Amino acid sequence: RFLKVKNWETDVVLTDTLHLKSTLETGCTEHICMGSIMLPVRTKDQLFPLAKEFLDQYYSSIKRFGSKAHMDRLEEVNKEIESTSTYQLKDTELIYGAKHAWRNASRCVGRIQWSKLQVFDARDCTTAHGMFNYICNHVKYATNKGNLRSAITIFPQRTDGKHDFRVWNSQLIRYAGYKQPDGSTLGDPANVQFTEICIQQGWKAPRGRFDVLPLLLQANGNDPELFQIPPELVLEVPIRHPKFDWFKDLGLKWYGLPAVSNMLLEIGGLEFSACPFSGWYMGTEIGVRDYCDNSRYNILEEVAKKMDLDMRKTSSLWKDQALVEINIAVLYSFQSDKVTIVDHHSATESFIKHMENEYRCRGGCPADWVWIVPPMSGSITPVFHQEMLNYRLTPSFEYQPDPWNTHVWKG
Amino acid sequence: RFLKVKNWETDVVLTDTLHLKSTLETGCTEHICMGSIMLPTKDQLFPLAKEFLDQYYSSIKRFGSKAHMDRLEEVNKEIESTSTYQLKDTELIYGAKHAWRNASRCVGRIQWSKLQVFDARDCTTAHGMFNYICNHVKYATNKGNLRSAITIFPQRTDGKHDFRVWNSQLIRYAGYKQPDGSTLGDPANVQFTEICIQQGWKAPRGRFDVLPLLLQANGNDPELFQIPPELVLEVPIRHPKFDWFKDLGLKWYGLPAVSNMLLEIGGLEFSACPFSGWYMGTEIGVRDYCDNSRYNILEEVAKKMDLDMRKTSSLWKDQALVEINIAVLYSFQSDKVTIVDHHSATESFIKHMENEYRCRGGCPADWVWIVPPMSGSITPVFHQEMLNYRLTPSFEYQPDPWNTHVW
Ligand code: HEM
Ligand code: HEM
Ligand SMILES: C[C@H](O)[C@H](O)[C@H]1CNc2nc(N)[nH]c(=O)c2N1
Ligand SMILES: C[C@H](O)[C@H](O)[C@H]1CNc2nc(N)[nH]c(=O)c2N1
Ligand SMILES: N=C(CS)NCCC[C@H](N)C(=O)O
Ligand SMILES: N=C(CS)NCCC[C@H](N)C(=O)O
Ligand SMILES: [Zn+2]
Repeated sequence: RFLKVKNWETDVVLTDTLHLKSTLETGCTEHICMGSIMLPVRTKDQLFPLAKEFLDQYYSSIKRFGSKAHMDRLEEVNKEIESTSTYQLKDTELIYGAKHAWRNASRCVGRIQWSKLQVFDARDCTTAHGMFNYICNHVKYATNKGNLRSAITIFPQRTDGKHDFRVWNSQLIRYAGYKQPDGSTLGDPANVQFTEICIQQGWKAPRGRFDVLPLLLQANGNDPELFQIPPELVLEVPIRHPKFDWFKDLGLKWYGLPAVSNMLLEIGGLEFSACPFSGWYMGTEIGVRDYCDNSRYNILEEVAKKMDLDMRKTSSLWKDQALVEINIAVLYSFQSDKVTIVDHHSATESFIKHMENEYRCRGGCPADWVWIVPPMSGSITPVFHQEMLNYRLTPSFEYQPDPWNTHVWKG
Repeated sequence: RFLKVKNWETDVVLTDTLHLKSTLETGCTEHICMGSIMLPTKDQLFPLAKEFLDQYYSSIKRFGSKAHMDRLEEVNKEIESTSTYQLKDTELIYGAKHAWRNASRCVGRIQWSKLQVFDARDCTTAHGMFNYICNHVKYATNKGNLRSAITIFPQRTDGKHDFRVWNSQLIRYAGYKQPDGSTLGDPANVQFTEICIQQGWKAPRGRFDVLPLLLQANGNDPELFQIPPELVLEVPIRHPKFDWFKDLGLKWYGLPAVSNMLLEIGGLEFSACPFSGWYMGTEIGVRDYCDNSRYNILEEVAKKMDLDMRKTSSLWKDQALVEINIAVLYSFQSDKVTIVDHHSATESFIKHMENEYRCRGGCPADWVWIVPPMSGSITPVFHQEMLNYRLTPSFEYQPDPWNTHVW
């Protein structure tokens, strides 16, 4: 069976067969669509099939399907599974794996870059200090003095579920949130709970509005440890506006390197619970969501006040006007300091190209419209008009519970 | 599989039990989400009728009553004997309000119970249809103080006798493709405009020509009729700050009146059922004016504002968009024509979702359609999980009549 998606701006119709390789489930049924729901030990049993399936794809990717090298590999993984109960990926398979997990990530608008990933193999890592060292090299390699390069660092895979590697931070760089006694929040409200744990673990909090959090690192199932990223490795950008000179006086900055650190990377049925990855920012991530979500820094009011907008009625669109200026300011500051960033028009246009290409060359491209459409000016971007099919392919990046919820304290 | 939805801005969690009544299919499976796809006999009729009457009598608290059973009895006899049946007026009104109640794509549903239903099931000709339509237009428009309405033409019988309004909305502007390849007027209506022209209409060929009504009774060939201009309330678009704005020469109409949908009630099909409410500002100011395939006025606006159009990262498109939308809202408000902004409408919808969860055990909602086409994440609906499913009575899409009509 073959499925059509139409783009309603251009009439371009595309044909999807790739969804026929979907194994995992969407969370939807014939009777209910869950397309907008945020989140809808493994033994020998399921393991060889999952391995075989990955290796067939891998050997196909390299035009060696059914080759002796292919057959021997299946044989050896099989024997390793029955004997040791798990198996090790070769370097080539890991790189390919990490690349496909990105390629298959339906909520990522940046996928046109998928094949250029820099994969850092941290599977020889044994301790949290070793983790801190790997992560430092990742931040420095990816930051690259403002000319950002995609990277991922892969820590040892899960074994029995009791020896997990985890990065307890949700991103490698993020600001502290602090709940004040009067009920207000200082810094980023999104990181209040994580901040508290850091504080409890012994972190001395400067208690400002932009304090870079310490790394909280767990190796081998052991209690996690704190480390401070060398500030010289943390590239930040002060926010100003090309016309509003009072904008700088708001005191805003952001970090240049977005580095998701809490997802799980599954390759050939193997689980990499610590696999921090990084690319670079689309401007709206910062200017719309980080700055203007009511539950984040929420600057709309103060920006609007300074613009002397009519704030007495929503239908003045004061909120929308401030939002544009803040996003102009974010992109301008980044470009000025020569730090990599992409605006939402450029990114979404690239995405449509990537997506058409992927349909032609691959048979499709799983895409989550809810997440792909940008959080401002949605319909003036070409993705708004693009029908998408969403489905789950492996290799993949999955959510996992926050470790402070499941971890067993050595104490 | 009683389901939770969470608002991520507020942490309000709501339990959905209403979805366990869903009947029709979504288009999705366990293996594929199709949430962003635009369009994903006697034996059949009685269960359909039963399911509807059961809800009706439940709604007025005479579930299981003699009057309930008697009605079921009666309708059943009438199907057996006549192969269809007729809705009581009360059932028709309930059915229409509920079809709007169930429309998972409509953000305006807080208003659902206030619908004015005009029963046109005694209509027999296109002239009669024109008369009904003008009365609807005039009633709904109400000199700018708009009022919700639907007008319901006779139901399908054998599919060879359908009533249809061929227009997609009662009131829309014409589209003409030019000698130089461009388009004057509304490009979305280029083809309908052709059918009107190749049906007799004399196009003024301007940028904002109100299209004629093309109306079809009892399966006959449809007929043209001009809406009395004095019943078409239009708004000249000016900006409260940019005096040059009015020289753009933009106007829009006050009455949004979708006319190409199919209303199903208790298994009966009403293939002509035009309904109207009033505009959320973005519909005109974002989609109608700025979509690339519609009036596409972004460059000309940004130019008059002297914006840096050299690079997309100046957000000139975005800047222009805010201003256009301020001008739409301002114009309608100045001329006292009902209009709602996207902030105010989405806040209402959240409140309505609240009400429905509490009073009905859920509210079907299609996030893809409910989040406005500008400033999505600064409206509360962006942060709101929604469960989408199909309840009946419903409004359904249907093919365009020209593909179907046997002349
Ligand atoms: C190179 C520049 C990149 C851009 C501009 C980009 C863009 C984005 C954006 C805008 C999102 C939505 C994030 C949000 O709203 O919170 C996202 C999600 C995602 N991206 Fe990327 N991305 C990039 C690189 C990467 C890389 C290197 C990976 C992995 C190797 C990745 C995997 C993902 C995943 C798994 C998600 C889903 C996140 C979630 O479910 O919370 N992306 N991407
Ligand atoms: C009272 C003011 C109303 C507002 C503000 C409103 C708002 C909207 C909006 C913004 C949409 C999406 C439209 C688009 O983007 O093309 C919509 C769709 C819809 N509304 Fe309403 N609505 C209102 C009244 C009504 C009424 C009176 C009915 C029917 C009785 C109705 C039924 C629908 C349906 C079926 C859709 C989806 C139509 C489609 O798929 O094209 N609404 N509504
Ligand atoms: C409830 C809803 O699904 C949730 O707000 C999603 C919507 N789309 C998104 N899109 C992106 N890119 N990032 C997000 O956090 C979200 N949040
Ligand atoms: C491809 C996609 O489904 C299509 O653009 C949709 C998206 N959301 C929408 N939302 C509304 N309110 N109206 C629309 O026409 C659309 N179009
Ligand atoms: N572009 C990327 C690499 S996937 N970022 C991902 C998440 C960053 C988050 N939205 C933030 O705004 O900090
Ligand atoms: N608000 C309504 C009544 S449901 N309109 C809906 C369809 C009109 C279309 N979006 C337009 O912008 O003309
Ligand atoms: Zn779905």
